[PDB]
Amino acid sequence: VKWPRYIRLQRQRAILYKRLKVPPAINQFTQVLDRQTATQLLKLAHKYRPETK
Amino acid sequence: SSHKTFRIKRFLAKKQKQNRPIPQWIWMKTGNKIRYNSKRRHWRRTKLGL
Amino acid sequence: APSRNGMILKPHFHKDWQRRVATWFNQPARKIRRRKARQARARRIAPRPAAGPIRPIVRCPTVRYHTKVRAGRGFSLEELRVAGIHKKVARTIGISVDPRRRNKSTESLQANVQRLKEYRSKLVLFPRKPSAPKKGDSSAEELKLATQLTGPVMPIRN
Amino acid sequence: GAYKYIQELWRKKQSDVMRFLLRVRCWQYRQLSALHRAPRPTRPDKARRLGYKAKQGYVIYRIRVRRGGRKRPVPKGATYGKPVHHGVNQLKFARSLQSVAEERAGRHCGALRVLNSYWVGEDSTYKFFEVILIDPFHKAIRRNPDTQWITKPVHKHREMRGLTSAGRKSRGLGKGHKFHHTIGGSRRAAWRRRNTLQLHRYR
Amino acid sequence: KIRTSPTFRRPKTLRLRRQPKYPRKSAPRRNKLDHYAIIKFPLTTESAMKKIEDNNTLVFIVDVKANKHQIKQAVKKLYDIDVAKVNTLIRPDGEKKAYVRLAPDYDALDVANKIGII
Amino acid sequence: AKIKARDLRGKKKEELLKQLDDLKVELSQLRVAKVTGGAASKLSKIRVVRKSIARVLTVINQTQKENLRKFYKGKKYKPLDLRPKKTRAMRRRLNKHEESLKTKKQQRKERLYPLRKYAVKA
Amino acid sequence: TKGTSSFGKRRNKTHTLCRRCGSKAYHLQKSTCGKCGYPAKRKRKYNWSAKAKRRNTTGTGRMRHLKIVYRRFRHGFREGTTPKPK
RNA sequence: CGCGACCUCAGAUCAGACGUGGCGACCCGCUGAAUUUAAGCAUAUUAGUCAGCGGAGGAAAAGAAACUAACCAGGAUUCCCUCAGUAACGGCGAGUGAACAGGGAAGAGCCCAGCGCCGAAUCCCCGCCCCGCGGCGGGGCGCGGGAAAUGUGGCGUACGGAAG
Ligand SMILES: [Mg+2]
Ligand SMILES: [Mg+2]
Ligand SMILES: [Mg+2]
Ligand SMILES: [Mg+2]
Ligand SMILES: [Mg+2]
Ligand SMILES: [Mg+2]
Ligand SMILES: [Mg+2]
Ligand SMILES: [Mg+2]
Ligand SMILES: [Mg+2]
Ligand SMILES: [Mg+2]
Ligand SMILES: [Mg+2]
Ligand SMILES: [Mg+2]
Ligand SMILES: [Mg+2]
Ligand SMILES: [Mg+2]
Ligand SMILES: [Mg+2]
Ligand SMILES: [Mg+2]
Ligand SMILES: [Mg+2]
Ligand SMILES: [Mg+2]
Ligand SMILES: [Mg+2]
Ligand SMILES: [Mg+2]
Ligand SMILES: [Mg+2]
Ligand SMILES: [Mg+2]
Ligand SMILES: [Mg+2]
Ligand SMILES: [Mg+2]
Ligand SMILES: [Zn+2]
Repeated sequence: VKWPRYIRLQRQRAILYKRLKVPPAINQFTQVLDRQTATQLLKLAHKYRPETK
Repeated sequence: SSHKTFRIKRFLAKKQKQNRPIPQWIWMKTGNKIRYNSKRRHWRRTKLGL
Repeated sequence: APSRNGMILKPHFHKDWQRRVATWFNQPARKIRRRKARQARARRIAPRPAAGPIRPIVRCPTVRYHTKVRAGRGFSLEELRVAGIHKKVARTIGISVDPRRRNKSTESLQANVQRLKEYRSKLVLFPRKPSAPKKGDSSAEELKLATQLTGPVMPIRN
Repeated sequence: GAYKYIQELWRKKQSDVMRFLLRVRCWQYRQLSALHRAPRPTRPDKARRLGYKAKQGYVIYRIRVRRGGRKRPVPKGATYGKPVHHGVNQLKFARSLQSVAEERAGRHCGALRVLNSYWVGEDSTYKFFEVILIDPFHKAIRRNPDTQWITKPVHKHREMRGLTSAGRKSRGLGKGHKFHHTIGGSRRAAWRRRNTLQLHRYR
Repeated sequence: KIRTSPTFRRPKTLRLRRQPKYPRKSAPRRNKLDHYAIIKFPLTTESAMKKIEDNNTLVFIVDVKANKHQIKQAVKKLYDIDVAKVNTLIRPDGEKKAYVRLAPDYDALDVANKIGII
Repeated sequence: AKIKARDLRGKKKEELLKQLDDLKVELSQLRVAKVTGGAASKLSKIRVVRKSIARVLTVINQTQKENLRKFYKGKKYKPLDLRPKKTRAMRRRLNKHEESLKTKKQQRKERLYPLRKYAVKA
Repeated sequence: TKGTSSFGKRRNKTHTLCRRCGSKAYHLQKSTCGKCGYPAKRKRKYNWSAKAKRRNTTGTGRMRHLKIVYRRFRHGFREGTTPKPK
């Protein structure tokens, strides 16, 4: 498909983060704790949610 | 030109009614300076623009 | 083609000067307009000093003029904090302040502090509400004897 | 606070982290069009320094000006006149590319009012700038007494009288001994006060 | 969903109709080209009265914004007589002349005596 | 006889139109009497009937809007005709509320340090 | 031949009367006006002829609205009031 | 595969507003010549002038020191007298040419971002009620909708400031 320019722009940006030699200060955000740890973190953090309106 | 457009015929219709002379009771008025219609237009002499 | 003898001279009329000429035929019109505006301001601030706030003793700079004493911009805040007048209240009661001025000396600072105290002894502060007086305030019988002075408040003599 | 950290972060532009970020943003902004609305600033600290507050009514554009000097817009060579004014291609424009970037968005949005502007990226052939604008008829600024000064009709098109921070810096404007030729309002007001005759009445 | 065609086109979005919170104008504008100020006067020339007698028609001066349908409905409302056809021209002085050919059961000379021209 | 704008204001909406079309009919008959060759007693009246048309239509067009801007006055969105048509710059100047309101830091400054009435001695 | 003979061949006119300035300068092939510059949004106006400006500046025609605002200014644009009746 | 957030980006005759164009004497930003002078002429000069373009207001611009100074020190801006036809520039030729100081006119100062601390303490819009409403505002109710933590408001800004 001849995609629109914003779709082609964001997909090529996602490809450039794979091509380019990404510095470690930006590479460090790729390593995220796994989904068995994230559910534990969010079940603890759901207790202490701030009050709403 | 017998193929006139409407705005040109509209223009000619006004320039034809402006060619009428003064009414002869105008020079009976008190503060009048006008002897005759001075902006008259003869169709040989001045060709109206357009 | 200069003649026999005289100054050879440089008139600056080589530009187009007749287009940019300032004729002063509204000179007496402005000398009426300014004094009408000044009378209106002096009526508008009704007991207050007509010249404006009080402005300090200053020395001129620059060797030609340092023997003389001028009126300055405003009382320095070092000269205010040792006179006891707060930096915000001074401009309310009629004391010009500028924070930019230093004080290199001690004689000038003591002269301006003495000038502020001699001013504060002379102002007649009216109550902020006319019925009930307060503590930082002048007496009732002194309120009838107030008037606008003309010219600069405590004019600077050399 | 985080703004001191990201200010000192954006100061280190020659570093590899910010160099990677500048070239990725410059690729993206070069692919995208000439004058489009950014939804939020790329420099949230610098926008706050220049005047932006994240409330309803402030609008950020990133625009690109085409980089380079200014050759003389004249047919082929042929600037007719004396050999002083024979210069064509090494001429430089009086205002800056950031001021041109302000006035292009200020002309593209005539309803809004250019507050200020800043730098996001560059390459060999473009400069990019985020000019931040204020919608002067929104009630979140016409009811705010410290930003309703821009809703007054005096400040229509600050970018084209040259009253912004980057439009100001080409006026020769400032205090000092360096700026004698603009005392008065401008370098035209200075010239006009100097080149008149005050022919008095009496003389 | 499978992309059958290798082009991308704009998806058809919903859009509402104008439901304004106040009308722009306060009240609709009065019809200034009505059935009285659409017909100025009838002519009384000999070429118009000779047109009235044999042809069984009327000759009017109307203003130049009027359709033949408007002149037909105007003459039928004013003088309550049916109209066969309408022929219009614009005179060289600039105003429209209309020729209202009447129904054959309606004579033009009697309705001319009614409308005042003789 | 002499129709004037005072007593037309008490009339109701259909009565004014029933007088309007009667004056229209009388103007049309006077135009026909102008064309056929009529007396000066009618070619003078041809102005009176036109200004009578105007005097009636003024009363309709005034009472219609005197009803409309009383219908719309309690509402926040008035039509552009009923909005006040002064000059363009003063229909978009800041209003008497949002020009009057002051930030509370400036309210504290003009609270703590008001301008005093005073006078100095000679 | 270039003179009296060649003055006969002219029948197809270049310009016509414009529909903004009203003058006869609407060039038919260029579709633009000579005096007002019609398809451009801005009025054609140059001050190398003040005598071309003062033919139609603001003081020329009817001023059918600005005439009224010049006399509505001198009461402060008093609107919505009527004077007190008898 | 679906459902849901968010982020980027479209679409509307969506709800409500805003810009366009003119005059242009005065003001601001840019562009900007040649006649002319040099007894020629090319640098200079005319000149940041005419013409060109954009933007305004009832005035604009400037403006509260990254200042002047070198003194016993002055103190935002603008205008006037003066400095001064001076210092200076210039085929050092023709020509060009300010400022500081002093005297006056006027006189007014201030606000953010940051550093922080306060349970977003902040703002916009719609719905209903009361008042006023021809400069759409004040109050009350909305387990009604958004903005905003990618930072709104209060204190606070170089004259220091905050807390105890
Ligand atoms: Mg002939
Ligand atoms: Mg001799
Ligand atoms: Mg030269
Ligand atoms: Mg300013
Ligand atoms: Mg610089
Ligand atoms: Mg041709
Ligand atoms: Mg123009
Ligand atoms: Mg809409
Ligand atoms: Mg304009
Ligand atoms: Mg020469
Ligand atoms: Mg010579
Ligand atoms: Mg020569
Ligand atoms: Mg020059
Ligand atoms: Mg010019
Ligand atoms: Mg105006
Ligand atoms: Mg101003
Ligand atoms: Mg400062
Ligand atoms: Mg000075
Ligand atoms: Mg030499
Ligand atoms: Mg020069
Ligand atoms: Mg001085
Ligand atoms: Mg004085
Ligand atoms: Mg604040
Ligand atoms: Mg904060
Ligand atoms: Zn035209």
